[PDB]
Amino acid sequence: VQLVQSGAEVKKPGASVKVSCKASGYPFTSYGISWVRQAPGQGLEWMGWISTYNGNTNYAQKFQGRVTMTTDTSTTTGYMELRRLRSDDTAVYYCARDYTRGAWFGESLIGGFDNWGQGTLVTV
Amino acid sequence: NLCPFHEVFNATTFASVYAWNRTRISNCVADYSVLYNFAFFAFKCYGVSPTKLNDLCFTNVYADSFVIRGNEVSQIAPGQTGNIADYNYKLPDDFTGCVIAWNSNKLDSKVSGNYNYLYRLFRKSKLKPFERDISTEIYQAGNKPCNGVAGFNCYSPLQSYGFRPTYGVGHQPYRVVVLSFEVCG
Amino acid sequence: IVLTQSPGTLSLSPGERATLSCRASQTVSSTSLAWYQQKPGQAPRLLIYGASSRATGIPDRFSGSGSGTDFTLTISRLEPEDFAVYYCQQHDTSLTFGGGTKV
Amino acid sequence: STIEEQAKTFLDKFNHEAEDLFYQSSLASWNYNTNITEENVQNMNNAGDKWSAFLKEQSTLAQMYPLQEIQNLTVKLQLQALQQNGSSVLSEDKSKRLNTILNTMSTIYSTGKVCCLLLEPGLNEIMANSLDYNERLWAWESWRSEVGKQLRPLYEEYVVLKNEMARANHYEDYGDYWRGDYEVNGVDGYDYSRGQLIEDVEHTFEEIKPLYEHLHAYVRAKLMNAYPSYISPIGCLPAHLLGDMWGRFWTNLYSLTVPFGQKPNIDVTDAMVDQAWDAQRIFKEAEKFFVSVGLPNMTQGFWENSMLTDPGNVQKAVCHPTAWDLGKGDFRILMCTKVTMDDFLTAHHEMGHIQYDMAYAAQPFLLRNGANEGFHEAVGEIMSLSAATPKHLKSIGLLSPDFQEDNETEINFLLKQALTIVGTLPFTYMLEKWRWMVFKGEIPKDQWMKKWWEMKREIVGVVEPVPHDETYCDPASLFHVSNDYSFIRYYTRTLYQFQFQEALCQAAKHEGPLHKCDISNSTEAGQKLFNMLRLGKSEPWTLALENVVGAKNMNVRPLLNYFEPLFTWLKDQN
Ligand SMILES: *[C@@H]1O[C@H](CO[C@@H]2O[C@@H](C)[C@@H](O)[C@@H](O)[C@@H]2O)[C@@H](O[C@@H]2O[C@H](CO)[C@@H](O[C@@H]3O[C@H](CO[C@H]4O[C@H](CO)[C@@H](O)[C@H](O)[C@@H]4O)[C@@H](O)[C@H](O)[C@@H]3O)[C@H](O)[C@H]2NC(C)=O)[C@H](O)[C@H]1NC(C)=O
Ligand SMILES: *[C@@H]1O[C@H](CO)[C@@H](O)[C@H](O)[C@H]1NC(C)=O
Ligand SMILES: *[C@@H]1O[C@H](CO)[C@@H](O)[C@H](O)[C@H]1NC(C)=O
Ligand SMILES: *[C@@H]1O[C@H](CO)[C@@H](O)[C@H](O)[C@H]1NC(C)=O
Ligand SMILES: *[C@@H]1O[C@H](CO)[C@@H](O)[C@H](O)[C@H]1NC(C)=O
Ligand SMILES: *[C@@H]1O[C@H](CO)[C@@H](O)[C@H](O)[C@H]1NC(C)=O
Repeated sequence: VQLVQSGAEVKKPGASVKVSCKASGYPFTSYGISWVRQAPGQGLEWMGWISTYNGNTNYAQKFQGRVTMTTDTSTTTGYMELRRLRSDDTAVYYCARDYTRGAWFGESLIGGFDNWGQGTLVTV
Repeated sequence: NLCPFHEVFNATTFASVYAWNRTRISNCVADYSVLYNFAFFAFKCYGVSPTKLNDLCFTNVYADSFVIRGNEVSQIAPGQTGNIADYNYKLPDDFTGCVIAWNSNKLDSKVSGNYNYLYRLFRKSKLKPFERDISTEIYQAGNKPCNGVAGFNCYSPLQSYGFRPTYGVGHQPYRVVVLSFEVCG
Repeated sequence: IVLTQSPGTLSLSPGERATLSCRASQTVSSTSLAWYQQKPGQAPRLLIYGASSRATGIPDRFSGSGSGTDFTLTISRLEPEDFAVYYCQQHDTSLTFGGGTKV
Repeated sequence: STIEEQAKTFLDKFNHEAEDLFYQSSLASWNYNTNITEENVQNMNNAGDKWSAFLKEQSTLAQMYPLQEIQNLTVKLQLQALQQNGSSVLSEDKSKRLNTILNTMSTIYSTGKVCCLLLEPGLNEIMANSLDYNERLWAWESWRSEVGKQLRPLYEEYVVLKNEMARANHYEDYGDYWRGDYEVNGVDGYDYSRGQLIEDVEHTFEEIKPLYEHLHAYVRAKLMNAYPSYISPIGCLPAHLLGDMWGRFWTNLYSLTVPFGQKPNIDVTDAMVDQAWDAQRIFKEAEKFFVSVGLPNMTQGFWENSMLTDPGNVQKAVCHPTAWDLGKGDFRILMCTKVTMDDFLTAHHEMGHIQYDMAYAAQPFLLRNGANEGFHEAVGEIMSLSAATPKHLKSIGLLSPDFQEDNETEINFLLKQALTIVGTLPFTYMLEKWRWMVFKGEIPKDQWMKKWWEMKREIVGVVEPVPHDETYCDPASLFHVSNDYSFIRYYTRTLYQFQFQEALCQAAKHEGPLHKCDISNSTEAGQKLFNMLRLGKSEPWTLALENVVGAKNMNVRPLLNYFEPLFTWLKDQN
């Protein structure tokens, strides 16, 4: 399994950034996609989760209102967008294939984030 | 689209046996090969060989998930009787399906005792196949009403499991998934 | 739920045993916790899930367990390639990560 | 809608609620016994109180279901158990007073000292390993006059209070209360009156006595070599010279009484060390023994959660070889072993105990016990008899394959066991007979000691070295007396032990003398024993016994046969 993310971008304050994540090597609609941010010198901070089956989402309380997510099954690619970028939003944005929540029933699973992308650097 | 069987087996929480969770699998491709490649503690198929299921289509497939003791797993099989078979989870003599069970001692047990799993101990009449009640009404054994009070000759119908990591093999918790075949492999 | 890891800098020689701890402000299920390993310049990978279950492709050097508010990660023999930053997670409430520690 | 069903429902709720509370108490106790500290003793006491309070409440519900309108025996056996009031029949002051007396008596025993020396370690060492008449007498006398003397005033009042509650529970006295443990009334053809125990014990005692008379005479003749000026050739043995504090066992005399002392006995301690044995090897080999006769293996929990080795000086965990059953399949052992034959044999005893516990584990909570109080030790004892057999030791590989079993070795072996088996029977018999007469007031308080002294002289052939006044209470110096335990199970156990063995040796098609019997690799012998073990208390002991030995009662023949090769030898010595 592999996850391929877009390259680095530079944005001005108030702008939005949308980061893609192309997935392959597994059934797309059987697993959800999660996003994790890592600012320079910092640890891992969860942004949100989206199902590839029914489009259901779950967002962190620190990102609600700014972060939105979608999927495109026909291209087996996930997308995340963070709008109204702040100078504090400079970070590497990671895509991961989760086994933490079911894509169909929405119930918690016994697992973690198994496959990770290379990370997309966004400067602001 | 593949059937979400892993969302049944690899779920963080299972229901109690007195109130078992009936999960419906539908409009999906059912891959049963994964369930036949485990080292699981029990795998029992009645009328439906695990090497035949991948070539069959069903109107619906139902996965009943619950936690019971190892010594109670034998009561799941059709034609059996007992405290679970008669008062909690009754499976019909004419049963078509597979019973999958594994030891979950590492997940469903606690040192202080895991009391989140309840089973019914008393009832007025035994259950019919695939029926369940979740009533908490006081059980009367005596000849006089207690008006809901658990006093003399009245009992609380539910008893708790107290699962602990050091219980014996037959008393440790087992996660049981019963697959009833009424979805194409 | 808040996750705290310690020690922040577990700098040990190769060949020695290395242990990390993770503590929660609230109890979490053994069903819901995982450990990750991040090498410099690389994305993190899953090492352990379900408190103690080893992820596919992971060496048997890595083991762990835990319950309630006290979980640990153990490396039986530190290798040159194990000098990475480790994280603990939880998904009982929302989803969070610990601060992370460097070995 | 009737008592039958109402009693059934009551027991079902009791058993499941009792099941968990019992476990909590037993586990907390387990943890304490491996962690002697304040935190653990508190958790033990709390779980204990939870359990006791539960039982007290349940016993007041059981009273609503009269036994006489109940037809099923398996209901009455479980229900009757919960209908007993015990001490909760007495007034608040009498109940509190009885508990105060009970606790005081046990405290004095445990903290008793002479001067200072304690009973263990200290006085027991003097009594067990010292060939000095005067030193032995001092330790014996000081314990009686300094510690056991403080407990008569309490014993006298205790007996009265214990009789009041025995009366309340519909027994003639407390001795009658205890004898009730051997009552099997209600099953035609297998019934047994509790007052019948006296008749049967006397019957079997007199039939065994001839073996004891020759053993006694032999030992007397040999002890006179060490104590030529103290022991009379035609008299009773002085109690303090029997190698114990009370003269319960004669095992420590096997250094003076050794038939052929010119040769070494069988000892595989060195073999175990040379072959690099360890605690795991000791228990693993014992496990294989049981397997060879069709018995099941130990659980994974047994191997992981047990204490088979000494934790060291960091963890103050008491090591007292004990088989544990915490309930709910949780089988464990606390036993710190060393590489020696003594622990090799002990492992078989304790595991034999567990094998029994694993057999009746399928019974209802209140029936999860032995059919008889003497059955649990009877089973553990025979399991170790095969292990100690030279044939087993050669096959396992501890003795040379070319090892020869001489006739001199045979006699040495038989006597060593006779001093553990035969020389102990009279002791158990005399103590229970006396206590029964005490509870059933046949003996006035002022003649309690008069009768006690007379009984040892007449029954066991042992005499007190000194005179005692009415102010003494000799038997109160014994653990089982001051702590309110039954003792007769140390008599019935031994008789059952040999009855079972002989039946098993026949099943194994053993050829030759019974003491050479090894039921290893005998499925048939294993089947006979198991059938008795799995019953628990669901059946009369008079039926559980028959299933193996063909008798509806205890017997003596098997015991007399076991030591027959010694008996004839002894005759030629006397
Ligand atoms: C419940 O979840 C488990 C674990 O799932 C994995 O971990 C989670 C967190 C996610 O990352 C999942 O995507 C992972 O799959 C599933 O068990 C796994 O099932 C797969 C498919 O059958 C197994 O893959 C096979 O492994 C064979 C080799 O096995 C031997 O070697 C491995 C080590 O590599 C060892 O762990 C194993 O015990 C054997 O010694 C291989 O030959 C075969 O071709 C294939 O690759 C995988 O090994 C299983 N993992 C475990 C721990 O069992 C369950 O299937 C899932 N349940 C359901 C119903 O889906
Ligand atoms: C039982 O099933 C219901 C759906 O009918 C679900 O909402 C609930 O969470 C399940 N219970 C458990 C413990 O999974
Ligand atoms: C013994 O009990 C103490 C109680 O404070 C506990 O801290 C200690 O860890 C226990 N020892 C072991 C080996 O569990
Ligand atoms: C007593 O009840 C048991 C069920 O526990 C039953 O098997 C047995 O046959 C009953 N015996 C009688 C005489 O009713
Ligand atoms: C126990 O006490 C109750 C209440 O006094 C009494 O009715 C019952 O018969 C007693 N049972 C026994 C065995 O003494
Ligand atoms: C006990 O386990 C051993 C393997 O270690 C096996 O050979 C033996 O047959 C088992 N005995 C029983 C009764 O299961």
